Amino acid sequence: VLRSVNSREPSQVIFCNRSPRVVLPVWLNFDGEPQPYPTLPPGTGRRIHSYRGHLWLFRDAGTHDGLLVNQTELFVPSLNVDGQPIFANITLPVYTLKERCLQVVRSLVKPENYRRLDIVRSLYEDLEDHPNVQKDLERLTQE
Amino acid sequence: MMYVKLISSDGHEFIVKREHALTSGTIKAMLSGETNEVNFREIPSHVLSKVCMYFTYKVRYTNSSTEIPEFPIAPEIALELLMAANFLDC
Amino acid sequence: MDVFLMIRRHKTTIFTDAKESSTVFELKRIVEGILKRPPDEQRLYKDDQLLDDGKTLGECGFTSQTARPQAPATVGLAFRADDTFEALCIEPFSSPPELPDVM
Ligand SMILES: COCCOc1cc(-c2scnc2C)ccc1CNC(=O)[C@@H]1C[C@@H](O)CN1C(=O)[C@@H](c1cc(C)no1)C(C)C
Repeated sequence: VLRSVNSREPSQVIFCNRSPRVVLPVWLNFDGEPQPYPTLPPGTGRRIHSYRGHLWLFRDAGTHDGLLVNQTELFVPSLNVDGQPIFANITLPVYTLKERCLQVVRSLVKPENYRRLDIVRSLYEDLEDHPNVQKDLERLTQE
Repeated sequence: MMYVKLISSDGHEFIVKREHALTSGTIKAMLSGETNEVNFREIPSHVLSKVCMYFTYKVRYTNSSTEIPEFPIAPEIALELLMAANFLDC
Repeated sequence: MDVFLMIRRHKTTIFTDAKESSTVFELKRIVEGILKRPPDEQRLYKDDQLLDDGKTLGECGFTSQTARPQAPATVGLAFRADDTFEALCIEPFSSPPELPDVM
């Protein structure tokens, strides 16, 4: 279900990183396969060439934490009105406190030492279940 | 404007907007089970103060188009804050 | 422009927001609605400095850039106990434990 439409209609976009993370843009190809594109440092923007009907998602390039684009999960380039490029505003979501805590703990502890933390077994498994694109694509497919 | 009191394990009393506290489903169940006071025997004030800052941050930046800043978490409180967040479902 | 605050006295911390253009007296009316003490029985502070009722929060140093939702600015509160005001006292939060070796 989640794949780019082969419209062959150019759509010029500005990927605008309004987050403190290094952003990894991901294009869902014609077979639904996630294709990584060059990263964007925090606070930077790039004018990119895409097509109408194409599917994009944005992640933190280092940890694969999910990011929002125009307040939602997926970005679909649309029709350029009067030659104006479409802004793809990439922002941090309002993560849950739990997800934000899991991010901070993952950034301080090597994956080998998650088992040495004095926490309940369910939290060790939550730490090990690192954010991933395939898992989110399956979540978004079921929905 | 309705407010609720969240009391830490060390006796600090945090008065937050009722709408903000209701971010936690666990808190909502403890309020709709004094009458608008919840005691947290396991959550110290260095953790409970940060949970209240999270509620403010969440209510302010949810569905907002003004660039969202990172929610800061000092490494020293990350483990207990993770446990509190897991219990509170927030 | 909204400013995000922690009004603190002893072991009480009120989390609230206010306009940067709103005054110290208007903030005392907010405290009155919560702690049930009139503005004439309250003293508000920014650090050890007593704040004037007619001053806006912005004039007192509470700016949106320094009083954020995720990191609110602290306003000290002292109540009038019979004839005299008590000394400004804010009980500190608990100390976090030592960071584990794995962190
Ligand atoms: C042009 O030189 C190589 C760089 O190409 C690019 C780099 C970036 C990024 S993303 C972050 N930083 C940068 C610079 C973004 C885009 C591009 C080039 N632009 C692209 O690669 C676009 C993006 C996506 O819509 C698929 N695509 C295609 O061209 C695909 C295509 C062709 C037709 C017809 N229909 O689909 C092709 C890969 C099969």
